[PDB]
Amino acid sequence: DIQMTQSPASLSASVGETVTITCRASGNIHNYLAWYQQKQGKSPQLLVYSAKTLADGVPSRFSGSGSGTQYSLKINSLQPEDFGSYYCQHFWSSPRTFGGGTKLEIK
Amino acid sequence: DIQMTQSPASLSASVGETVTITCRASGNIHNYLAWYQQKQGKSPQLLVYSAKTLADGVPSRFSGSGSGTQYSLKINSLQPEDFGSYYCQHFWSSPRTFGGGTKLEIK
Amino acid sequence: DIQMTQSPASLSASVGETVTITCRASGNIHNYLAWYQQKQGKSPQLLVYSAKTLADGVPSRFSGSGSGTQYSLKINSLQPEDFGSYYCQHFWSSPRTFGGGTKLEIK
Amino acid sequence: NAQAIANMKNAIQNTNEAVKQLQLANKQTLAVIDTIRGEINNNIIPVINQLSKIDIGNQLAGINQTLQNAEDYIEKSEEFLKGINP
Amino acid sequence: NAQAIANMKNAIQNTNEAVKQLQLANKQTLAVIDTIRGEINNNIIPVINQLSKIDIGNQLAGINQTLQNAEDYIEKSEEFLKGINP
Amino acid sequence: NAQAIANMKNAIQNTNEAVKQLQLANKQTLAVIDTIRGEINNNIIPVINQLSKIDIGNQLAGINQTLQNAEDYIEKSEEFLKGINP
Amino acid sequence: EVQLQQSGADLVKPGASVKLSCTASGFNIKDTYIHWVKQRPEQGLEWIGRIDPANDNFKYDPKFQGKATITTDTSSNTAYLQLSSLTSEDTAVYYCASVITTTGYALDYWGQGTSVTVSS
Amino acid sequence: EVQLQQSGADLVKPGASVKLSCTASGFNIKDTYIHWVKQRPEQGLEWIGRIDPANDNFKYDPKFQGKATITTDTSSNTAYLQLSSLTSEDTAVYYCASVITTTGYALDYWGQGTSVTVSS
Amino acid sequence: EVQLQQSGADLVKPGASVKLSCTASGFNIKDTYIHWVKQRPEQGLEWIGRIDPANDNFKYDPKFQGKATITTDTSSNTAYLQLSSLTSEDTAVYYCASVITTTGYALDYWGQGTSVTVSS
Ligand SMILES: *[C@@H]1O[C@H](CO)[C@@H](O)[C@H](O)[C@H]1NC(C)=O
Ligand SMILES: *[C@@H]1O[C@H](CO)[C@@H](O)[C@H](O)[C@H]1NC(C)=O
Ligand SMILES: *[C@@H]1O[C@H](CO)[C@@H](O)[C@H](O)[C@H]1NC(C)=O
Repeated sequence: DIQMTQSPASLSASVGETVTITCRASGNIHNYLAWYQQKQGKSPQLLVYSAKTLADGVPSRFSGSGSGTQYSLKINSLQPEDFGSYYCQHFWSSPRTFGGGTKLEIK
Repeated sequence: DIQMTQSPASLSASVGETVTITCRASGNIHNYLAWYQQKQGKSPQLLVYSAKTLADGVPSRFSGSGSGTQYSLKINSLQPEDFGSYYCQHFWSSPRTFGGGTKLEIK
Repeated sequence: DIQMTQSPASLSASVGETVTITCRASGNIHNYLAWYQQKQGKSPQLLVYSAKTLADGVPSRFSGSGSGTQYSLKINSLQPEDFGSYYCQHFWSSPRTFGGGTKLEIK
Repeated sequence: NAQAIANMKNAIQNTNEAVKQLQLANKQTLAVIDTIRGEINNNIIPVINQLSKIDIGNQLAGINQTLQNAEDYIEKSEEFLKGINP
Repeated sequence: NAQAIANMKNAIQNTNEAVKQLQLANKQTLAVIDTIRGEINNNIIPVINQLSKIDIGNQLAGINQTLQNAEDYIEKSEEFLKGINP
Repeated sequence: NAQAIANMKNAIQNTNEAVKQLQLANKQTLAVIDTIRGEINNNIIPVINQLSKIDIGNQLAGINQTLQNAEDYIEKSEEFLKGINP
Repeated sequence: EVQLQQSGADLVKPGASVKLSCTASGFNIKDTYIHWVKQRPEQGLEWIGRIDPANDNFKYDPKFQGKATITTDTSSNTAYLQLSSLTSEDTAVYYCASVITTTGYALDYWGQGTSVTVSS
Repeated sequence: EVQLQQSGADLVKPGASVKLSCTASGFNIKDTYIHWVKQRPEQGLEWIGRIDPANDNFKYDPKFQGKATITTDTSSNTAYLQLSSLTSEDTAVYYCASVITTTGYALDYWGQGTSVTVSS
Repeated sequence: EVQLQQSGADLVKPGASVKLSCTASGFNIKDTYIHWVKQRPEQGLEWIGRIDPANDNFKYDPKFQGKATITTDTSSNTAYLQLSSLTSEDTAVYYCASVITTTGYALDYWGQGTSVTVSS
């Protein structure tokens, strides 16, 4: 199968800082990678899809890129509302699993 | 090949009655079944196609359904004009043969 | 590979005459044949494509037809501007090579 | 309808990639057949000559029907395409 | 958008022709397999009976993965087509 | 043009089904190849060892050309699809 | 509008050859399939076969493979059915049918039919 | 508008069976894929599996293949997840998710989630 | 409008390397194929090869496979032909050509051509 590795377990940054989250694959995903965000509660929502795009309604603060088995998400000018958990998953073949996820805290 | 069996050889009904005509396949037709009607003379015309639809111009009195190798046509509230011969044929692969046909008489 | 043979090496005709240019293939091109024209200088331009059509802007004086491995171009009512070099090439598979070409002179 | 165009384009491209993968599988299959032929021709036959049933009919029949089904589906595909010109 | 329709139609037709060619390759492959079986069954086995390893595991594994990739691509094709109805 | 969209969708779906059928044919073909290998490896080789040509070049050449044609058709399919973006 | 105009009324002797035909109006033959059907006086319908005029690609029900063939002339929007070795069973009514709107599913338009009989 | 309304709040004993469900609004189930995801309280997300309502074509992550199944009722635009042999690990939050606009790329719409717990 | 602007006028010694180039205007290189053709002064046209800028997928006529290569820079809408080991035969005129409207059938747009000569 194809598994996802979310490298950063936890990030710590103040408001206005720039952070990055990296995600690697155990196999070739053919760019079918998507990123999600979740708050302390509620359901997750889609932020970036196709690993090079933005989901509708998402601020320009969020971007990303990648190829092969190496992908990443960038967050510029962090605002208080941007702090939460991030996940990566792929849509190639099956199972369409998730990475462990990264928690970004304010500090 | 795939042959069609038209089970009723002949039906007899009065006006206002409800009748049914059943047709079975010797093989899987993948729902490509169509029903035709013919008068004592003239050419036949298309009444139902895709075995779950109506042909344009056909009264709501005519309907049908089915799956696999088992299909049927229903005629509700028979009117004098509805009495004639019915046929079933399939459009899967080749030959696209016909069933024996059913004759519906007024009585 | 598939090679093109341009049979006429050179043609000689006066203005108002009708000439033809024939081109044969060493293999089946599936009608992906196109004809080009070049002046004494400058780049070549597309005159007929798909071996049965006209390129946009090309006078009705130019036409052609063919099938299999045998194709031809016809030029009716030659005008002074129609005298130059003609080429044939195919777009099937690879290499997409050219025929030797035919030179049509005024005389 | 612009999205429908985009979706059909992506669907066609994925169909073509699947075809490429089957072609590769067929080339690899021939390599296997030739490998078996090689061993038979190189060792089994020469040794027997120096010294001096296989029934797969049911499997071949199964394959023949599967290949026929592929033909039945392509023929239907072509019939639908003719309805585009109108 | 009329040109897009024309281009997709031509693209589909060429896809279908490629499929027909693979089917033919498969029929020819069976003829080869049967030819080899024929020689084994007709001469090799009878001679050995009168008188009285092949390791391709790595090649078969390669073929199995190639065929699986073909499945992964078709599945993706179907997902895109569902977006047409909207 | 709504009917053209519907017809292309149905045509693509039938193309994909034909591809699935060829994949199945290839899996069945491998089963046949392995069955033949099995009998050779299990009985023919051991017996010869206890006791102690196949020419298909023309058929393989025919298959190689058929597979190449499939490539020529897919390449043409891709060229047409590029004309959709404009 | 779209219609098929069928013609013929051939009265022939046993062993004779017969050519039946239909013409199209309202559509181009090249874009459709043409099917032929044989109706014996009191015995239902038998499909004969069909052609694709775009490339003269024909297919027949094996029963009639050695009995009749189907051809066409695209340039005039016409289609033909050629019957050979006519005998008593062949007396019948033949129909020209085509698929116009119900593409991929069903015969749509039908001609009025042509009657051919065989007698001494 | 488009949304998924998920329901359930099952408190069960070990060994019990649980059925969780979601309903669709704003779209037809037949035209989309339905996915289910399991979130243990503090351990990220595990994909369970999905179905295609058009033909009841299901696929599951091998980990849960013998643990849960996914079904549907197209006529009511609903979907169901059936869990069996519930134990302590299963306490969690389950989500109903679907692909609506981002076809072929990503889960788009999510339900609010349902919490199921197992206790003595 | 759509056009190809070709450049170069290289006068080199035998054994030298030469890079010829063209730029696009009116269209995106990523959506088209770029072909190169070699015209010796009086000997017709030889096709060299082509590339697909979307993925740098190249294909060459075997005759020039060890003689020249074709590359690209999508971000600037440009294309390049790199010739190596130039000798007397190479003196010629090279053309940049592309397929814009006549997709799948024929070279449509051509540059004016670039002349490269080899001398002592
Ligand atoms: C399977 O089809 C081939 C033709 O492709 C034929 O030669 C062979 O005899 C068929 N096998 C059987 C068991 O009929
Ligand atoms: C390859 O796949 C087939 C099933 O199609 C299976 O029977 C065979 O054992 C597999 N080969 C290997 C090496 O696992
Ligand atoms: C057929 O093609 C294969 C490569 O796929 C090659 O190894 C083999 O030698 C070719 N057969 C012949 C007769 O050239």
